[PDB]
Amino acid sequence: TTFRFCRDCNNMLYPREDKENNRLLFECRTCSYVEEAGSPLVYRHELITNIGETAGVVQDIGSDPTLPRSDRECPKCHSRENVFFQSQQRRKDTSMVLFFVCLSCSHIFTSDQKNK
Amino acid sequence: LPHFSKDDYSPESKGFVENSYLRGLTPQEFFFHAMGGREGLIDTAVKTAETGYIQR
Amino acid sequence: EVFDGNDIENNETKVYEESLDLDLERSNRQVWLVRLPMFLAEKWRDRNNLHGQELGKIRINKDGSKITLLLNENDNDSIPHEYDLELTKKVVENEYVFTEQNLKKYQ
Amino acid sequence: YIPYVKTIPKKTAIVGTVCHECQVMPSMNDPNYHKIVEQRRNIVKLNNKERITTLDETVGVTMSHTGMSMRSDNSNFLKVGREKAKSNIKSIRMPKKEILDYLFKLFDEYDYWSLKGLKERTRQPEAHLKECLDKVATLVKKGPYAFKYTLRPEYKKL
Amino acid sequence: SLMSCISVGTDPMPIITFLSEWGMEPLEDYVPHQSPDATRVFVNGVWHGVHRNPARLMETLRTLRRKGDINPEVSMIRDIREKELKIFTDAGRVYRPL
Amino acid sequence: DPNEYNEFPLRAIPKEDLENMRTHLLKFQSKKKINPVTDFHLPVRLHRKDTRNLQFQLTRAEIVQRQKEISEYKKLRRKTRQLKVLDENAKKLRFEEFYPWVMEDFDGYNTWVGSYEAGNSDSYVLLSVEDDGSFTMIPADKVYKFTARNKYATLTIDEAEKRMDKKSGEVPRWLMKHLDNIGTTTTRYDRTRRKLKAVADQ
Amino acid sequence: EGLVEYIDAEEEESILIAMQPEDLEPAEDVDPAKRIRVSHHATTFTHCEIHPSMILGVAASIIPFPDHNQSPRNTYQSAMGKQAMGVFLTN
Amino acid sequence: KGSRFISTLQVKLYGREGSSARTIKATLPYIKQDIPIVIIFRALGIIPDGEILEHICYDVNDWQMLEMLKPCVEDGFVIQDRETALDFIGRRGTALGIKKEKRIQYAKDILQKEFLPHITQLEGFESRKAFFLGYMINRLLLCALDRKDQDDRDHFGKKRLDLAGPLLAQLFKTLFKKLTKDIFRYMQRTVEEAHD
Ligand SMILES: [Zn+2]
Ligand SMILES: [Zn+2]
Repeated sequence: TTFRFCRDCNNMLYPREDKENNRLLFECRTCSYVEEAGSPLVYRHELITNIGETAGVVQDIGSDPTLPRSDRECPKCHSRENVFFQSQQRRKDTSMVLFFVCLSCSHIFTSDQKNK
Repeated sequence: LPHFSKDDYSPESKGFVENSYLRGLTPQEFFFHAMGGREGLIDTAVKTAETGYIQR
Repeated sequence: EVFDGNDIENNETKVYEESLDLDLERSNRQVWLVRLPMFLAEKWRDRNNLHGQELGKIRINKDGSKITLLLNENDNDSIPHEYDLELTKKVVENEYVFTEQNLKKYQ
Repeated sequence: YIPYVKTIPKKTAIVGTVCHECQVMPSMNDPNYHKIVEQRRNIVKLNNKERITTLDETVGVTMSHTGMSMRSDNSNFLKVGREKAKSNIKSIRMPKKEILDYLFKLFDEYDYWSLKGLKERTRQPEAHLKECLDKVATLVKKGPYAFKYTLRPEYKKL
Repeated sequence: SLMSCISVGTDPMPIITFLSEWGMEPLEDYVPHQSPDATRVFVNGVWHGVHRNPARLMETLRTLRRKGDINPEVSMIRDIREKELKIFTDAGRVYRPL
Repeated sequence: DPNEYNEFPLRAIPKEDLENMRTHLLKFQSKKKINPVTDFHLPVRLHRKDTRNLQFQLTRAEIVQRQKEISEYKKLRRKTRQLKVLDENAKKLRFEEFYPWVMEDFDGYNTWVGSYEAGNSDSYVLLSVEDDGSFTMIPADKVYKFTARNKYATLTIDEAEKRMDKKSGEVPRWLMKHLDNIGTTTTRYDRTRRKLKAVADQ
Repeated sequence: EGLVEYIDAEEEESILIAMQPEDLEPAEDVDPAKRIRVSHHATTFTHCEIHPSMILGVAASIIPFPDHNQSPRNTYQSAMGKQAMGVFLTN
Repeated sequence: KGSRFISTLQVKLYGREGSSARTIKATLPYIKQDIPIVIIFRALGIIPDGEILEHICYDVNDWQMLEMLKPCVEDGFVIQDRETALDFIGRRGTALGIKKEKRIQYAKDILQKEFLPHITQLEGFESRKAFFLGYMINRLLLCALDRKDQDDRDHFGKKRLDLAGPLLAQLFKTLFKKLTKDIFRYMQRTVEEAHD
């Protein structure tokens, strides 16, 4: 939804319905600082979520000795060495799909076949 | 166990003892069987008191 | 100097000979906020030392704004005399340097 | 508005502006950088606290000063009992007219006096001073100056 | 167990000072937006600040413990997933040698 | 060594000009640039004072206005007690920082309240650039966090509590816009502006 | 000398430990009487166990071949060894 | 290295998952009511909201946790000053012997000497305490978003064993506290009644 803040007192902005132009304006509730909203979306509430599956991936994820090793094909540099792990979200209904991270180019590629 | 890699779902990684008692247990299998026996002892200890309660 | 606030009786003119206004004419001076290791802070913050003597030279290489220190030998020999002044911000916002001075309660 | 905010005035002056967040790193190529590394290793090696001290002498020698002992205390610390018991008040029966004139003089000096202040002012025995008080004066019972002897209204005019 | 020992606990203050003298930025002047990859540094459960290059710090600390400059009972843990460097010093921790 | 740079020598400050003055560190907190030479209404006043019961204190412009107008108008003892142990330095800090640093401009447009920071105030030193490009070393002692106060017409607490009580309904989204349209509990700068324009019109 | 290291349960969370040096460390016909050894097919170990039998306590170290027993029997023997009879002290 | 007192700080997420008005309230010691978070961060000198959820959220792309902390900043919205927050948290102080103007100093004492006391006891350390509280809330919301599971209470690393050292330490601490109290009582008596 990409919350945006006031540039004066660093408070979050709030939408307004106005009959002057019927356009989406976001206002600061403290110092009356106003701008146009760049998107009609003002609220999103996602129930089933794929965000957090690739969470925790860093530049030195290959330095972890506890992560298992595999020999899958990395389709950006064609490397035969990588680490892998399951989806990092801890929902009871997430799958066993693996997220292979190549160590040569830090490319994250999965093993899901229906999505591919 | 810290002797396995992360996200290992192999039978030996999650408590399948393939050796018999005659051939002896690998230490991971030994610890897993100790966990199972500990569960059995705890269940016996709670079940005796609870069933005596129910019987009285 | 404990004193009553919001004095509209203009008693501050009689009991304080110095002006209460902040002095701003040194605000245009450029200051470098420098963080020191423990030994350098110990020799650069002791009150039994620092009698105004020079401590070193600052080499500012203009090729890539690389700033290095060339300390004098007046302090020690076991410590290094060349140091690298790393910068994480070339422009520091909303940060100034100010001093405090006690007022004159007499006359 | 309220004309009281408790402001402590002090002379203040801006003495410059900072534009560079500077930090000092020791140079790797300096020969004395290894002295700094060894110094930091000595810092993380040294201990700030020492061990306890074990008395290696005979235990009875240590216990001789303890509790049930010959060695009476020779310290003067907090000996308020001996230094407050050395002040003794001794006085005799001075004749009645002199002490009543003294009481009248003190009543003229200030009308209300307690027992202790009057006794330390006149240096007289408590029984005789009490007799000379209730002969010619009385103490307040329920007033704001209660438990203080004041002159009678009959003698107040003089 | 037979080989398990229990830490008696040492002072964490030398460790905190050592961290502060090796690029562990103090928590007072840390901004997450300008340092999004910074690894939080915990000493006995106290967040003391962040470090930009946690791997070099961890290998330095491990070499120091292995050479005995740090007390061997001091346990240092780098969890790479959420970028935390936890260092434990207090007593009561059961450890075993490996 | 060839001199392809500008090697300015570094000198220390004497110890004679360090006693009876303390060189602290200023630090504002705003996403925009704050500059007292431009953004502040001169004269600017900085003193350590009580911040208790703000929005009721008039700034120096209205103070000298009131001074001018009144110049025109006039012309059993408990014996022993426990004494808890406390270190001298922290006691001095607590008594000193019992009142915060508050710096304001003349009209009260920019009121900044200081907060003490002790995290790394001891490891910091100042290298002021001299008039000839040289550097003077000043050992900094304290660092103060300065925050602007009552810039967007902040309010009191009793109204906030009665809005947070559940006897009333949902709090409206644009309440202080309506209140500023009414004209109640404005900024200190606007409150000084109303009195200044009332006095100056006569 | 950095040859052995003290590891607690937090530090166990971020390391990989081998059972035996002669088995799991070097890069990889078998006796049918021996138990099946899995080599874990991965060589990124940071530590190795000193000896796996050292996971037992004092009482369980008395049991001969405790890996060939049902675990509750080992627990019973561990509890029973305190009731054994023998010399407890030489004095 | 202090009074060896144990203070429990609970950061609790009110409202169920099906509920939409999910606000976070923290259980401060010596305070009757559970204070919302934003009031506490403003009481720690972090007045503007942006730095508050900067202390909460370290990844600007993690929009979901920002969404679910939006009702918290909406709830702690009427308070926009540090001193107002200080009065608001000090008015439910469990003292009932403090006046109007001493509420601020009382709440400052509450937040300094026993709010996260394992970090520091001194003043001028509100920034690190605020960062740690933001870290606590970040862990709470990571568990609420199921990015991380709840903490295992049976994990042996999270456990300590009090041996003869620590046990005799706390016992001797209690006994020496009592002995110092007795010495002070004896001193007070021998001054007030003066029998040496
Ligand atoms: Zn605004
Ligand atoms: Zn690749």
